[PDB]
Amino acid sequence: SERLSITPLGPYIGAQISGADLTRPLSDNQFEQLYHAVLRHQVVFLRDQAITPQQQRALAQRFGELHIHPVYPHAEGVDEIIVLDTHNDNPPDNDNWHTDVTFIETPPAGAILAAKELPSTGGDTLWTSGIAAYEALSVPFRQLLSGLRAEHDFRKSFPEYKYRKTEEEHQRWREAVAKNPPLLHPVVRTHPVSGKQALFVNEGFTTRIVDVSEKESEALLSFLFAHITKPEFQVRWRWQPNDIAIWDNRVTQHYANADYLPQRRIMHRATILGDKPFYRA
Amino acid sequence: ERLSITPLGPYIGAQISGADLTRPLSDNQFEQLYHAVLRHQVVFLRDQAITPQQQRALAQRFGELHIHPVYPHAEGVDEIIVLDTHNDNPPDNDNWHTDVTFIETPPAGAILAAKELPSTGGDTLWTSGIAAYEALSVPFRQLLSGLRAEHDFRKSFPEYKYRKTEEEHQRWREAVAKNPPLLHPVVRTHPVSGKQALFVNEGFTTRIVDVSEKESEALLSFLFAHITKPEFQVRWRWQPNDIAIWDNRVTQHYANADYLPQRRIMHRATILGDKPFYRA
Ligand SMILES: [Cl-]
Ligand SMILES: [Cl-]
Repeated sequence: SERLSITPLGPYIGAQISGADLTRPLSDNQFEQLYHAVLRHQVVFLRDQAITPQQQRALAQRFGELHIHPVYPHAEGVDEIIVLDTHNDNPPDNDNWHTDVTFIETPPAGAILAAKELPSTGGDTLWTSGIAAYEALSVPFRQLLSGLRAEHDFRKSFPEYKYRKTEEEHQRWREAVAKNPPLLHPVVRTHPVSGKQALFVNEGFTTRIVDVSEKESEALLSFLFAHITKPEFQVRWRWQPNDIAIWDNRVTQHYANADYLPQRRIMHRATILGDKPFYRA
Repeated sequence: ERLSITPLGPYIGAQISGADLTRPLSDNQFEQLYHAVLRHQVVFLRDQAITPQQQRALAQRFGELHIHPVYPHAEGVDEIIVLDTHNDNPPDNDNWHTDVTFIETPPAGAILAAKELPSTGGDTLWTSGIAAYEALSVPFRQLLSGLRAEHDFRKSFPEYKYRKTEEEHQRWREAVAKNPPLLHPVVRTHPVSGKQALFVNEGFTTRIVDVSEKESEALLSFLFAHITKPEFQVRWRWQPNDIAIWDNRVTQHYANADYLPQRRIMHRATILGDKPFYRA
C-alpha cells in the first residue's frame, strides 16, 4: 500500500483515482485514502477495474452495511448488488437529479457503481455537489433553508404506472411502497463526518418542504431544483467498460443521461447505508 | 355627524358614508376618515361630486401634495392631475404597482375622483401589503424582513418601448438619467401604525440585492404572485363622482385597461410621502 494517484477533476467535486486494484482486497493504508478521497472529492472515478459482483459487494462492505433496493433487480447470488440493465424493454429511469434512496430514514452514505456493459456512446452520468450548492447560497437563503424539513417520497421516482407490466413487478412495487412511506429529512444537511453543510433535497424524491406554505414550498423547490444544475457544482463522467464510481451520497445528487437506446447498458451498484440525516448549526 | 365605515373585507377596503367632501370636514370627521384610511388602507366614498379645488382642500389635510410636472392639471388647481384615457391615450396602469417607488420618498397616498367613466370596465384593485406579509410563513417573514430591493424607473418604462424616433428617444434617456435605481426595504414598517408590510411591486422592483440574482428572481417571482391572491385584495367598480383614498405605503393597485374605445377621466391628488424604512 503506497499512495493512490488522486487527480481532482475540478475545484469543488470529482477526482480520478489510480493505483488501486479493486479486484483484490485493498490494504488498510489504501482503503483509508480511498475513503478520504471520497469524502474530500464527493465522487471518485477509477478506470480499468474489472471486478465481479462478489468483490464489489466486498469493497462496499468495508464502508458499512449494504442496502437492498425494494424494486431494482439484483445480480445472481449477490442480493445487495442491483443490476441496472437498460434497453428498449427497460428504459433508463435515472435521467433526473436524485440522491440515492432518500426515501428511507437512513439514506445510503455512499455507493459504488461499476460499468459492466456500455453503449457505443452516451449514458454519461453527472454529479452535483450539495456542498458547493449550499456555499453558493447567500446568507439570507442559507438561514432560510437551514432547519427546514422536506418530505421525500419513494413514489415520486417510482410511480405505480411504471410497474404494471407483470403482476410480479407490480407486487414488488406494492411491497416497496408499504415499507417506504413518505418521511422528512433536513433541507440543509450537516455532513456526519466533515461537518460541512450541504443542500439535501433532490428532485428525484423530494415532494415538498413542510415548514413553509404550499406555494412557498413550490417556489423554493423550483429554485433549488434549478440551482443544483449549475455547471460549476458538477463533474460529468463519460463511461468506459469496467469503470468504477464511488460517491458520498450524503452531499451529492447525480443524473444519468438517457440518450442511448436502442443500445443496451448494464451497471452494477453497491449501496452503503448511512445514518439519520440531521442538521446542526 | 359621525361617519359610517363599512368594511369591504377582513383585511382591506371600506366604504364610507356621511362625509360631504364638497365642504370642510369637521376635525372629528376627518380624524375618522384618516384613521379609516390607515386601518383599511383604501377607502371609497360615493356620490361626492367635488371640484378639483375641493379635492385639493381635502388632500392637503393629509400632507404636502405633488404638482405633476407633466400631466395636465384640473381647472385652476395645479395639485389635481387630470387622468384622461381613451384611444389616443391608452390606459397603462393594468399592472400591480405601488405609486412611484423608484424615488426616495414614494407618495404616502392619493385621493382619486371619478369624473367621467366608460359604461363598464376600468375597475381598480388594491392589494394589502400588510395582509400579504402576515400570510407569509415565519421562515419567509424572517427571510424578507431586513432585505432591500432595487426599484427602477425603467422596469415600467422599457427602453424598447421608446426607441421609435432616433431623435425623440434620448427623452427616455433623460428620464432614466434623473431616476437612477435605488433601494427600499422589502418589508416596510408603516410610519404610523408600525405594521409590517411587503413593499415590492412588479411595477418597479427589479431585484432583491441582499440575495443572489437567481434567488432574487425566485423570491420576486413568488412575491409578485403572492400579492395577487384574491384574499389580499379589494376590487372597486367605479361610478361617477366616486372618491377613493388609499395608503400607498402598504398597498399596490391595479387599474383594468378593458374599456377602450370608451374614455375615462379621473382627477388625482398625490400626497407626498417620507423615506420607507424597516424597523423590527
Ligand atoms: Cl448510472
Ligand atoms: Cl384608476
